[PDB]
Amino acid sequence: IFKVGDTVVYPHHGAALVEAIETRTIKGEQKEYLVLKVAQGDLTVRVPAENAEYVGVRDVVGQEGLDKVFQVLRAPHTEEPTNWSRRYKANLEKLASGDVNKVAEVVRDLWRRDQERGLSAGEKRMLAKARQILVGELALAESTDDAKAETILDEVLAA
DNA sequence: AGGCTGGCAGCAGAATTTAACCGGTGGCAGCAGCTGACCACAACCGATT
Repeated sequence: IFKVGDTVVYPHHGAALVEAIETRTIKGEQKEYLVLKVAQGDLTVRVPAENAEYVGVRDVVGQEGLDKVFQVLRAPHTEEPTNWSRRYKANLEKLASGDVNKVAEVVRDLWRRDQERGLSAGEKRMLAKARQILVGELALAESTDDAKAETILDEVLAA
């Protein structure tokens, strides 16, 4: 499926350019690896081509995905558990899934709650992580000028 | 049939992994609103030599 030069999305790290395809040997068989150059912390990720779907690597979403995530990002009736730990584990396991809709849900919930009160060290760190990978995936989805994409996200969040 | 005493050997002391809400209360700290006494410059007196 994957080709050299494709821009795929890794689950917990956001965008990833597939820059080469290695052919390393483990247990005497040439399981080909693909190397991904993510840029969040400048790490090179190597995965087999077989377990790409098992680890859940995923192509970027289309314009139906864009209107779907904007539709879910502008939606009310988002009642949350009042317990701080329950809420934290809930949106952490939403963030770790790798779905654009779930990441947009986490950034809209924490954005409205930060606009309300301003939460915490851990939740501001989580909102920064989630919003930066959502901005990176959006800029990958439309080739649309990083930090101007941030202004786009701020505008569609503030509405 | 057992037992309690002799060297005997070993040991101790002394010297030179992760965080966050929520309630509620006492202390702080600053500031008009009186002060209520303090301070003072100046002027006005009470006999008295």
